[PDB]
Amino acid sequence: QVQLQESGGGSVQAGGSLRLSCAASGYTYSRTCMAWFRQAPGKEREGIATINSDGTTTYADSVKGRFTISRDNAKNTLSLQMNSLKPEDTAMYYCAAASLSTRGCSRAEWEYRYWGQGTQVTVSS
Amino acid sequence: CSCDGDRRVDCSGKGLTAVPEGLSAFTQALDISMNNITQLPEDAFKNFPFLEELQLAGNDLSFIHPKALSGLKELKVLTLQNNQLKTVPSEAIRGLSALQSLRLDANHITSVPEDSFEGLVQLRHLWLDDNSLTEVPVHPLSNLPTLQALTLALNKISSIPDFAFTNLSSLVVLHLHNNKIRSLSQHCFDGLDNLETLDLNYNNLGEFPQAIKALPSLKELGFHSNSISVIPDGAFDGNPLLRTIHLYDNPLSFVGNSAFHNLSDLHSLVIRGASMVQQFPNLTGTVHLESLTLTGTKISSIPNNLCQEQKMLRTLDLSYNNIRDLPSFNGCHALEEISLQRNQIYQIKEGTFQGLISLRILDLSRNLIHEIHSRAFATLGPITNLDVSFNELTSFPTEGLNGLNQLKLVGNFKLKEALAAKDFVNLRSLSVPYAYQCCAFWGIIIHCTPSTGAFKPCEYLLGSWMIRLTVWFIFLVALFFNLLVILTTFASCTSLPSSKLFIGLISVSNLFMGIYTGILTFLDAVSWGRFAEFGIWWETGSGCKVAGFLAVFSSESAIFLLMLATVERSLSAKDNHLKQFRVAALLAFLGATVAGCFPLFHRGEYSASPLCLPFPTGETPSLGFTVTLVLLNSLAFLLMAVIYTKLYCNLEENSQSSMIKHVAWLIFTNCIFFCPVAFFSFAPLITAISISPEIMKSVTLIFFPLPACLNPVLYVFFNPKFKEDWKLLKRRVT
Amino acid sequence: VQLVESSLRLSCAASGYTYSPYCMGWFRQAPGKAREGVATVDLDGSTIYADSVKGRFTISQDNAKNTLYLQMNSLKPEDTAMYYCASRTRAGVTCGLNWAIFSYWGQGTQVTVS
Repeated sequence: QVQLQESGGGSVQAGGSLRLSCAASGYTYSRTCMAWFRQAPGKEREGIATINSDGTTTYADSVKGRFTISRDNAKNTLSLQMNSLKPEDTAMYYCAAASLSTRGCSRAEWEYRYWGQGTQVTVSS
Repeated sequence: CSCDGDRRVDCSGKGLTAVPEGLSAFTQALDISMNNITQLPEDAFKNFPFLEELQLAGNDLSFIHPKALSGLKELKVLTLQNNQLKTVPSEAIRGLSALQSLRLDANHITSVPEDSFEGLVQLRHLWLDDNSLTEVPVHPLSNLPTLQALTLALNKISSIPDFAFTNLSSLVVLHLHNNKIRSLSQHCFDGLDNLETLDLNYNNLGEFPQAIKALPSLKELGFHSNSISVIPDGAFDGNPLLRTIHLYDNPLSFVGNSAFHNLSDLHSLVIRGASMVQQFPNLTGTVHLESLTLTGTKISSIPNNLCQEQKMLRTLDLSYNNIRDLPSFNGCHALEEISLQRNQIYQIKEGTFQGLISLRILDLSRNLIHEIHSRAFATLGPITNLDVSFNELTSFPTEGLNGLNQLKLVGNFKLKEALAAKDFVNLRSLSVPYAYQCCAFWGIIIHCTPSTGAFKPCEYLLGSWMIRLTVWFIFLVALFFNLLVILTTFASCTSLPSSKLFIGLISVSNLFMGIYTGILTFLDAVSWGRFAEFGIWWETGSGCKVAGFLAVFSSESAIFLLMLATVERSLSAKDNHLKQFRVAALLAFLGATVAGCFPLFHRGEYSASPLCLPFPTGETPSLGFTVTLVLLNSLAFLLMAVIYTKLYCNLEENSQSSMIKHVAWLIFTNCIFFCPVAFFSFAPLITAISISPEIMKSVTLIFFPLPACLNPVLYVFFNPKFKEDWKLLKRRVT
Repeated sequence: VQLVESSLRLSCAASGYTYSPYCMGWFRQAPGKAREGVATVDLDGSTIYADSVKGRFTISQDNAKNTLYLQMNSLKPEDTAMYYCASRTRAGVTCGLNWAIFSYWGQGTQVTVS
């Protein structure tokens, strides 16, 4: 059981860079899939970046090469770096954890058990 | 050491070799991690009576005095992660009746004393992974009644004894991945209630564990990389509320009809490689499934109630199995991806895809789809990707596919009619069976897999006006002069010398080549500016075959006749063989005929280009037929050249001199005009040289019939024998 | 309890315990390394040594003497280190050569080679 508390992110103009952090507080198992999910206004949650225990990373096609996920299990944190934020990128962002499977972590929200509260990212054009 | 106002002292990385001194009397946290501490002396923490978070990870700690941690009755977290600690300290941690999280993972733990984990009752999280533990501790774990999370993950565990976790009543998460677990007794998980996550990911399990039936509430089951092959019926009877089953990448053969049945909360069901399963799974009661993937197996039918249930289904991938009939997919409004590859589906009915809103990707490749209804895709609105490659099609609908962004039709060689670009206004990737169908879309930029290039033109067959007129002139002069020579030579109806007969036969072969180029130029004229529709019909029909046979036969017959003429000239120089030479000429004609007919026996020789010329070939094929013909012609030219130089050597008669000079001029011209074509045919075999296809086609078209159109001009203008024959013909007609 | 350490023979004297505890042993600590059990003796009298360290020396314990005698003959230059003396009174654990099970320790003594 992980609390999975995320912080960072806010109103940033287009073309900027934004960094989100997510610190787990409970069990904090350093050998599971971790992912970032975007909740658009009126749409459903979609995965955008997943990382294995080893460090292998997968991205969604809409943000591939533009975002960067990184897990620092020494400090028990997950991080997402965004560059050149388009106005389409305004959403809610959640960090999610799951059980161990070294396979490329599925981007489906039902693969993840522990969810954060989310944090608002508004990209005004 | 750096301090902090919130009573959280951080001494990590300071290089200390002992507990820091001079610190405040009361602290709540301590972060002495990277400072190399070999051992903890007795009462090293007596100065801190209110510490509640001790982090001794990182440093190579090897010894902890039994009284070192004494007096720490308020400790909550103790992290001994990356230390030496060959054994679990049973005496040092004893008496700490307040801590809730214990980390002992990265140590080289090999034994656990039976008295360990004694006297502490508030423990909730326990790390023992990345150690070398041969057996699961039983008594020390039984000493913990309030443990809520345990990880015996990366040890050297081999088997799980029965009743190993009896006293861990309030345990929720159990990780046992990445060890050598081979056997689980049927009572190993007895008494392990409210266990929501079990992680046997990368162990060596051959038989499916029945002990999971002892877990009433269980969400995640993770037997991922094992040797499990058969999943029995009712394998998940004891776990009615599981959501995740991970079984990917293990050798499966049989799954059981009702293995995944009455699992209401199950979300995904992915089975791959289970080739021994016959019937479709009994999924009644499993209605929250969102994506089902099935193996390559012997499943031939789909239940008609597939969409009546599974209202939330989002993706189905039946794929490699052998499905024959598709039920009506009405309903399944959330379905987005349908994958049916390498099935055996013989037609697409009108109502098969009725409805199916939000259906984006449709794959139907590698099936035997001979018929598609006209309005099969009419209802599909947001469809984006369509893959019907290698489906043995004959006609393709247009309605309802306006929104496609990718269309695949590679293997439908029987599909020959052009596809209008007015219907597909949003294509970005297209793959059509024939290169002539793609240029109607030109290249929003449309990328077509079969490149149109210059060897598959769809505007003009011959190309530029200069090439068109040169070909026209060559055809006219060849036909007329060859016909004139044939008449003026064979109209004597008298004794025919071998040289004159051979000249007549070469004229006949050149007339045949002229007929070939006339066929080509008539096709170009009647298909001026609109060759896109003509190309497929021409290449697939018998017209291309007969044109290619005519060209190859004429060229080979001319070469062989020229060789026999050289041999006859050499024999005449040496010194009566009319019948012998006639038989040899017939042999040459039949050899040319069989050489021309061999491409018809072989597969798709003449379909390479609308010119129907096999030996002008692409980079990839490099055909045995063309290479053997090129080598045969080359060695033939070398033989006739060397024998004629021998003729000069033995020769330092006026009619004989004229005949040998005319034959030598024919030899020289034919060698010159065959050299570039042979060079371009041999060019694809070497990757160093790259030549533009337009220039290749133009040179081939200009030089291939050039000897045929040139030889009669030489014979008419520079041989007095022709003048004598013309006088004889005039006397005969008058 | 109190334990004081005093061919070379060294004797650990411990008068703290009322009766002789079981699984009482000796340990050698390399400089800045872990300590390994050279010898240990149970209440019954069974003795356990290390297979590579097993040699000329043996442990001897007498209840009347209350002194653990460890005599080494033909000592080796690679054997010299600090020697401790550990005991364990409480019951409920198997005998062994690991430091975790032991509950009390002495001061230790250096040794010299010839």
